[PDB]
Amino acid sequence: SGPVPSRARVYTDVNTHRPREYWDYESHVVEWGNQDDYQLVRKLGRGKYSEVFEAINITNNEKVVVKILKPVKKKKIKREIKILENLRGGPNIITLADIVKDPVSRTPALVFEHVNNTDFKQLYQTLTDYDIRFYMYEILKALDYCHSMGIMHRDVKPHNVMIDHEHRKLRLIDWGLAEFYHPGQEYNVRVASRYFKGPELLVDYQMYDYSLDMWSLGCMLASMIFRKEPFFHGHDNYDQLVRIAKVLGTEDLYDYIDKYNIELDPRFNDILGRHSRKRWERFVHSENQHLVSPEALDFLDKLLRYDHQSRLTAREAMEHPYFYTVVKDQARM
Ligand SMILES: [Cl-]
Ligand SMILES: [Cl-]
Ligand SMILES: [Cl-]
Ligand SMILES: [Cl-]
Ligand SMILES: [Cl-]
Repeated sequence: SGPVPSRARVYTDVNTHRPREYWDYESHVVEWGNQDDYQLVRKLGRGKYSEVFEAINITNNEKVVVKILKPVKKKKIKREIKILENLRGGPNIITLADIVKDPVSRTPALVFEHVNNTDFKQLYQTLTDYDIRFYMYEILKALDYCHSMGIMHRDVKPHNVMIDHEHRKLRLIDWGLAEFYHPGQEYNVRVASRYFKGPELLVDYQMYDYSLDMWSLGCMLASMIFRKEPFFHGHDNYDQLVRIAKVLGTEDLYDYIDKYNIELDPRFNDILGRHSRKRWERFVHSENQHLVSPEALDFLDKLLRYDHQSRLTAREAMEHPYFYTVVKDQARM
């Protein structure tokens, strides 16, 4: 009668097999450190979500990064912390060193191990075809890892990918939107940035999973190899789905909607209208074609699917021909 249930193709029961305290962050008691152990050196970033600083740990004289958290509910604080601690040590994941509160203002702050202040977006139009493939693979390492640990990032975008290009290190950051995947659980669709929102969020389908991150990844890849940021440039929530439909076509969208018995606002159907699927070659021009290959296009085609269950898992993506030489070359890192 209502929306048909969905389940993740992989890593479905990971949290179920874990002990309760692994995923139950509300019951987790946060062990706070001392803010006095850290002194701020200089400001790095600034937004609606955080204030980021270069800082020093006076106890061992180590360079660290401090993120002053904007006042969100304690539940969101505990969730990010618990997730970061569970993922700590994982490949290409940011490393939470400590957690502190201001002695006076009580404002929480996250302390990470040092990374260089250069994200993917400032760089992902400057490097070669092999570098795109290389870093895309590094992102997949992180995505496959956190997914295998039962965690959805839900905010994949080049701004949340720090790259130390000098040492070819990559870190997936900003786990403030991340959440644990539990079979049958309905999640908030107000996650991720508009340009990177998957079709599931735009049609208000709540029983999504890890595959949400894969769509976001597809959008990132599309923008790079086509030199178009963002690739899907919706001016509002409705328009975002329109921009996607103008590329993937309306046929697969309506099939997807019917498949899960999704109910759209009646006016949304007329807005979407009818559009034919566009071939990926149509976005290729002489100023980006050096980043384009048949492997790339097929890989992208296998990420950007309306049906979240049809999208490649992180692991399947990692062994796609697109990364063939990268994998071979990495085998002698
Ligand atoms: Cl929970
Ligand atoms: Cl971004
Ligand atoms: Cl949620
Ligand atoms: Cl567009
Ligand atoms: Cl996955």
